[PDB]
Amino acid sequence: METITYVFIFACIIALFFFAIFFREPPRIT
Amino acid sequence: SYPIFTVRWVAVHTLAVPTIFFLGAIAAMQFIQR
Amino acid sequence: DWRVLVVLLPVLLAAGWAVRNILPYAVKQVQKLL
Amino acid sequence: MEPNPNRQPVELNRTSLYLGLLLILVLALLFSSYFFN
Amino acid sequence: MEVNQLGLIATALFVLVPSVFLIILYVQTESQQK
Amino acid sequence: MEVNQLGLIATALFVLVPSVFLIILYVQTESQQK
Amino acid sequence: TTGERPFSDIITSVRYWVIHSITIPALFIAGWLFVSTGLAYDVFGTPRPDSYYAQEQRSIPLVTDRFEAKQQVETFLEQL
Amino acid sequence: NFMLVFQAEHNILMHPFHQLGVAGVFGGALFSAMHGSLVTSSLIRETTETESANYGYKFGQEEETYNIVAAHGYFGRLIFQYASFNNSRALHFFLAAWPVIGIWFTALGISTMAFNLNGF
Amino acid sequence: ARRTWLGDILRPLNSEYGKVAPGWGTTPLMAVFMGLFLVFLLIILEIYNSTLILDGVNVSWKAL
Amino acid sequence: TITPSLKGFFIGLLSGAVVLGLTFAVLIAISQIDKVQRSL
Amino acid sequence: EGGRIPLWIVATVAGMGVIVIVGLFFYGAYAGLGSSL
Amino acid sequence: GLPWYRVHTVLINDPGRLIAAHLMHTALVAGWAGSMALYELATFDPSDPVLNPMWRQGMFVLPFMARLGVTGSWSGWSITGETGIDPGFWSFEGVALAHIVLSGLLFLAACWHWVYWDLELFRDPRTGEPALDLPKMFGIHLFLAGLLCFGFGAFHLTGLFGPGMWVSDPYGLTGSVQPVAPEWGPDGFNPYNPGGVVAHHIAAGIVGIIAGLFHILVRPPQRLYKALRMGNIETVLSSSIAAVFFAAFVVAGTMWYGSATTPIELFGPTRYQWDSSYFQQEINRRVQASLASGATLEEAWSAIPEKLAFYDYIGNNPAKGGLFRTGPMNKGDGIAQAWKGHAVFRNKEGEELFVRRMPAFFESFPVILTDKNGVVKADIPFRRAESKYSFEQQGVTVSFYGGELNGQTFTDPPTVKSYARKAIFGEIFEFDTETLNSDGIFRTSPRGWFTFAHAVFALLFFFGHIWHGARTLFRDVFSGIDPELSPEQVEWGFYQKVGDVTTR
Amino acid sequence: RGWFDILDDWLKRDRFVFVGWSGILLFPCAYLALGGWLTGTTFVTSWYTHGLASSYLEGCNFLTVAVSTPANSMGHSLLLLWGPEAQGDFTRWCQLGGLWTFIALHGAFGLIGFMLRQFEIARLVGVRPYNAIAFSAPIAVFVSVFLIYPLGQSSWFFAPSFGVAAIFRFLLFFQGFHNWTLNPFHMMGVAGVLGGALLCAIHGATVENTLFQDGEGASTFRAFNPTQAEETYSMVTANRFWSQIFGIAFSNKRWLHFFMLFVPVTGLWMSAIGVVGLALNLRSYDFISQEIRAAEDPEFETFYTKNLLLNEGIRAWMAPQDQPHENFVFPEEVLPRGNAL
Ligand code: CLA
Ligand code: CLA
Ligand code: CLA
Ligand SMILES: CC1=C(/C=C/C(C)=C/C=C/C(C)=C/C=C/C=C(C)/C=C/C=C(C)/C=C/C2=C(C)CCCC2(C)C)C(C)(C)CCC1
Ligand SMILES: CC1=C(/C=C/C(C)=C/C=C/C(C)=C/C=C/C=C(C)/C=C/C=C(C)/C=C/C2=C(C)CCCC2(C)C)C(C)(C)CCC1
Ligand SMILES: CCCCCCCS[C@@H]1O[C@H](CO)[C@@H](O)[C@H](O)[C@H]1O
Ligand SMILES: [Ca+2]
Ligand SMILES: [Fe+2]
Ligand SMILES: [Mg+2]
Repeated sequence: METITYVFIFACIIALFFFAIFFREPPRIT
Repeated sequence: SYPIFTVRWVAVHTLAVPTIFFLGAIAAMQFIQR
Repeated sequence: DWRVLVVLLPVLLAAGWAVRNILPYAVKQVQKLL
Repeated sequence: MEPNPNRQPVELNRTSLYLGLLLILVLALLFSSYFFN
Repeated sequence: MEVNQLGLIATALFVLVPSVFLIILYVQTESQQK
Repeated sequence: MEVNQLGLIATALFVLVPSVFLIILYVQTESQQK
Repeated sequence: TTGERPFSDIITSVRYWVIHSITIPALFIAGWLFVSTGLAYDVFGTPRPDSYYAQEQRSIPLVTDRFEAKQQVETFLEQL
Repeated sequence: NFMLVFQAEHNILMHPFHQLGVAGVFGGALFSAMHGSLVTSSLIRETTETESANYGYKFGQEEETYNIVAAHGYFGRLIFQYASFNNSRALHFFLAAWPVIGIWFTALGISTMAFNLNGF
Repeated sequence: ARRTWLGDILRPLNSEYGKVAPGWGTTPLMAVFMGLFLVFLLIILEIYNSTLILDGVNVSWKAL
Repeated sequence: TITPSLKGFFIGLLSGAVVLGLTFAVLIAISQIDKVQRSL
Repeated sequence: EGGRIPLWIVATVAGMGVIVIVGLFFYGAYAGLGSSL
Repeated sequence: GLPWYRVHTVLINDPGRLIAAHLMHTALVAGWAGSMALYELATFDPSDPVLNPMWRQGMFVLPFMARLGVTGSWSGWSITGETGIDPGFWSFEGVALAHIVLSGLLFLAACWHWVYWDLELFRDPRTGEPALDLPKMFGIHLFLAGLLCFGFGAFHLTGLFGPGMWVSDPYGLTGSVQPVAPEWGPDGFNPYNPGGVVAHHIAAGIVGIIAGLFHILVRPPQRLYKALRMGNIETVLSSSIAAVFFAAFVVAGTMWYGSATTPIELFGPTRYQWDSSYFQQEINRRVQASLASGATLEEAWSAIPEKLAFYDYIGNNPAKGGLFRTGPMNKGDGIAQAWKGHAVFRNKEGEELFVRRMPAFFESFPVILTDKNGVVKADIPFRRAESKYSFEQQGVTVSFYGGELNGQTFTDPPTVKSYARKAIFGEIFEFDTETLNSDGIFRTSPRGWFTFAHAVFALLFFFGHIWHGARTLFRDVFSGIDPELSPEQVEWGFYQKVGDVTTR
Repeated sequence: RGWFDILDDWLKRDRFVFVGWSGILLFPCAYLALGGWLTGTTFVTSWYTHGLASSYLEGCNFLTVAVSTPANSMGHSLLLLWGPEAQGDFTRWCQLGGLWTFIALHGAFGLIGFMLRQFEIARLVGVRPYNAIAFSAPIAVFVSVFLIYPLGQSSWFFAPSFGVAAIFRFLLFFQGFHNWTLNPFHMMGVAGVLGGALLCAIHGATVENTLFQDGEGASTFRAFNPTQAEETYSMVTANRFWSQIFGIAFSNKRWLHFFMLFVPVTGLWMSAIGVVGLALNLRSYDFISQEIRAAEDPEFETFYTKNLLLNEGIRAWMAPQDQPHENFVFPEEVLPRGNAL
């Protein structure tokens, strides 16, 4: 149960990295 | 032309005057033997 | 202690050798501010 | 009722969402060992 | 391992409650008129 | 009483996950342009 | 730009050095003598090299009493 | 474990290159907070009180977004005038060099205690 | 805005927003009370700290 | 009675009042001698 | 008044004085008190 | 829109909804108190105030109810160990119920004030703008606080109309709720004198009444109104936060050092009573007095109350816990059952030996035994090959006086060593470790947990003070500095006085 | 007009060293804290409080001098010069450790004065007071470590002593007795300090390597004017570089500089909370599940159990000289040691 919890949180962070890079708000010059 | 005794003058000497006294003390210490 | 007068006599003569060489601007600049 | 003039809309932009989720998840990764003890 | 039996729910709610707070706020920002 | 040790987190997530889904949908409806 | 005389003016002037060729060495020598006369030891209560221990006892004179600590260091010092 | 055994075997705390490392990261953290606070302190008013001030800067705008003369006027009076940077290029070079040099030296500390030249 | 029975009774208690006494007013008296209060806090701190030790005042569980 | 430490407390109180009083007396005097100049 | 002693000479002499006094302190690390001997 | 960390600023210009939010906060806090008390009543074992008092059981609000005179349950027990008591309505359960009902009523009032926010009372009569006259509000509230403070001291604490407060002997053996008369001499400022608590509330209350009247009747000086921005409710937030972090540091301090308002039968002993061997000295005094009166050693030690021996044990020291070692102290060493008696160690020559006690700093500690002059006579070695002081070499035995093991002597080295290991903790007790599946690792008491939370919150509230004081005094630049900021105001030499354009 | 306003005028004169109302608190307290440290490290022993030499006069060097804490028997005495311990005797006061509380307390009030200076100058110049707000982190550290920690312990003796090697001893004490590296509040402190140093380096390097060519010199510092309206470096190019290198990049300069304050300030505040816990010995010392397993299974070993053995060595080998008031005598057969060493 503890191992599942640690790996789950880690996996969410890796997923977050993916969205934060490839699905970021695009920088736009105004 | 310029004033000579200022707040700056006081601040400079509150630090510089003991610093020289202390350096003379610590220089003397280098010659103390047990 | 006699050493107190031995230690401070240098500082005593230094403060006297610097007032007598700046006194024409110590009481002077004091009299200009008033 | 007459409307309250002090209401204001609230916002959380996408970068703030990502920053906040990172903070929470990393804080969880950090404190979880101590919660399990 | 003999871990704290509340550690799982403590960790789960520690993640979920503030994460959900942020998701609610983000989604209702996106749905505001552009 | 010797209850199932996962009963608490099961019940908490059973409540939390679908309630949060509804709250997200409701709040982002309210924030839409009227 | 606050009105005081620039430091570069001061420390390149002969008058500055006339004064401070006297005052800086006087202070240095006074500090030297504060140590060389032994006065520093007595002002601050710092043991001289022969005054940390008595000849037979090899125990630290540690203060163990808060309100008569002053008198206790006096006793430890009379034991030298 | 690595840090504790390293201290036992090299007295790294008493090594001047690790002390430079500490000056590097304490100072880097200090200067990050200092620089962050001075720029933030002098942001030019572009928003109302119900907006994040961050919306007062637009990505790629040509005008600078804070008043460095105001920031220098503050910091130069906090210490004294000539202890404060008025040149943004000098300031940012200093921000780069201080932690980088400190970390170079602490890396060299580990890399030379690797050959057992140890702390004082 | 809505008037209520209770609100009308309380109205004079919330009617002087912004009203001030001229100049420094009672600031000097206030400073005296602040100074006395600083000395009071210093007294009770030093009693608790055993820096100030008073006859009949044994700061211990024993002899309460 | 006035214990030794109460006497000491009074000495510290008086010493602090003297430091503050002399400090402010000197600052007030200097501020009066060397006033800022303002246009009328 | 100011300027008669060039600043580069003041800097050189002062810097040399710093080296001398610090050098004296390093000498003392090897002699007398604190030398371990 | 508003960033997430500013959502509550919508209340700044809305006195009615600010009151509603304050009512809701108050409802939540009162609901916590009621909930916490019910949880504690559902878990508290009242059967043994000697070796299983509230502070061994992780009780946090129970001691606060007991401190002010709530000591009985509707089910018939009292926290001093009585049976068949009638507390009336104000039992622990009645207090909890009262807080739950109060919580519901505050919740309903919050609803009303949120809906009916636009009351004429909240509008300045001249401008029609929302406006609170904070200087006069302060006088009204200070007067009320003074009346309540005075009444608490003069009626409740004195027992004149109320129950009094918890008081005890210097060793926390016979604590109970008693009327307390005010102490009007200098010993009133002794933190350990309860009469000073009474005198404080009488005198500070009267001062609050007088100052409250002053603040109702006299307007702020213009110079202070302007300097402290007394038209801005955030100035009150700043100075109120400051007063609160001061009070929080004070209650953290008096909890850790002990005072008349943090008694050891409610919160447990202090770390300093272990540091100074406070209870060991009194135990030895009583034993020596018994011996001088002709008692035998078994009789002298059998006369020691188990409650007194239990305080002389490091498992009750609040500086022995851990930040993530959760729950009651009973979860660690166990539920204390009985004193085993006083262990006297002797070597083969018959000299009495003393186990060196563990200081609070040490998670672990060796076993070393000295004679009465501190000379080492035995120990438990780590390396054995050069051991000189082992219990086997020195013939160490242990005899017990008083408690369960009174009159018994052990000579088997493993048994003697096991008791020596316990003696580093002080007096030796039998524990039930099964009921709670106790893990044998020390935890702190409510004294420790209270002190930790309040020192931490106090330090955090220092930031809140700094933050809201800054917001108050710098409100004009909250969104940034003047876009046309005169470079002459920040460059040197233009103005004689920094930031004053009238100075050239 | 009015002596208060006249005094306010003089305090706020634009001069080489700004004074202000805050200066009345700051300058005497800062000068005395620094002067006390220089005085003690030059001339004052720790023989009677610690059994240690600690001054240049006794033969120490810059790394080993200190103004050491008072003896444990002093408790938390303010140790005022006129107090009941020293009774006005300056020499005895130094021997009792009075310079430690002198420096700690004047230092505390000087830090207050300095943060008031930050507020006062920000108000006079017209800037927002974020520099003062950031300085709350140094204050939180100083107060938690030099005041709250010893106040939770038995006496000032266990506060840090004011010296280089003395502070190193404090670090190793916290490892061996508190397992302070295991504490998640210290870990957040480390992340904020190293993260702040990282932000300092990367931002300074990024600005210096996205500069616009605003002059002809190969040395580029002269091509900046403090009064210029234009950014001196390209945020757009900097943003693309880091986006392509690291995956994300700043796009908002105001957020960037706030974040540079937030990270180290928050880290120091977190470390202070952990130290408040250690004032009460409320440590992150152990993982209970680790200990239950290791106690039952003598083949189970982790880096966590390895570090506790090191801690046990620290306590047994350092306590007799580090805690002289305890009069520890540990016969060498009881000292924990591995094989041979
Ligand atoms: C002042 C607050 C306070 C204090 C001092 C206590 C004290 C106590 N409680 Mg009570 N309690 C409280 C409030 C408090 N409680 C509240 C608000 C609730 C509702 C949740 C409870 C519900 C409760 C229950 C159900 C129980 C207790 C119990 C106890 C006892 C054991 C405590 C323990 O193990 O803590 C452990 C403490 C910790 C592990 C510390 C947690 C530190 C956190 C996680 C740090 C978070 C850091 C943060 C994420 C950092 C952000 C960084 C970011 C800003 C960058 C102890 C007497 C126990 C008991 O024995 O009952 C009889 C018990 O069973 N309490
Ligand atoms: C009486 C206490 C008090 C009150 C009434 C306020 C009120 C306010 N604060 Mg201040 N503040 C305080 C103490 C207080 N503060 C303390 C102790 C700190 C240091 C921690 C601060 C640091 C602070 C900052 C840095 C800021 C404010 C801001 C504000 C304003 C917006 C608040 C908001 O919308 O948050 C919304 C909060 C959320 C949506 C969620 C917060 C979640 C927290 C972090 C985690 C869990 C909290 C938990 C439920 C709390 C239990 C509390 C209990 C233990 C005490 C509001 C005027 C903001 C401001 O000035 O706006 C202009 C702002 O930027 N406050
Ligand atoms: C602003 C500058 C400042 C501040 C904040 C401090 C603060 C401190 N000093 Mg330091 N000191 C200073 C400047 C300062 N000092 C200077 C310039 C010197 C060189 C002379 C010293 C030399 C010094 C020494 C040698 C020592 C200290 C010590 C101390 C500590 C104890 C002080 C004390 O108890 O005073 C108590 C006195 C006051 C608080 C004065 C208050 C006056 C009140 C407010 C007036 C009351 C009047 C009343 C209200 C009128 C009512 C009238 C009505 C009835 C009509 C404290 C940390 C002691 C220390 O650090 O020990 C470890 C110590 O031994 N100081
Ligand atoms: C309506 C109504 C009613 C009812 C009421 C009720 C039923 C109430 C309840 C209430 C309640 C029942 C409440 C509760 C509350 C609680 C709370 C408010 C809590 C909080 C908590 C917190 C905040 C925590 C925090 C934390 C954590 C979680 C972890 C550790 C750390 C800390 C401590 C921070 C009646 C019928 C009477 C009548 C009228 C109407
Ligand atoms: C405590 C006290 C007090 C006060 C005192 C004072 C205020 C003092 C001051 C003092 C001082 C003020 C001193 C000074 C000193 C200084 C010194 C001793 C210095 C040294 C330096 C050096 C050695 C340098 C080094 C270096 C560096 C740092 C870097 C660069 C390079 C080199 C290496 C050069 C009183 C009486 C109030 C009261 C009683 C107590
Ligand atoms: C030879 C080992 C057995 C001899 C008695 C051991 C000391 S006493 C022993 O200690 C345990 C730990 O505290 C307690 O849980 C238990 O109640 C108690 O009997
Ligand atoms: Ca079990
Ligand atoms: Fe920047
Ligand atoms: Mg030498």
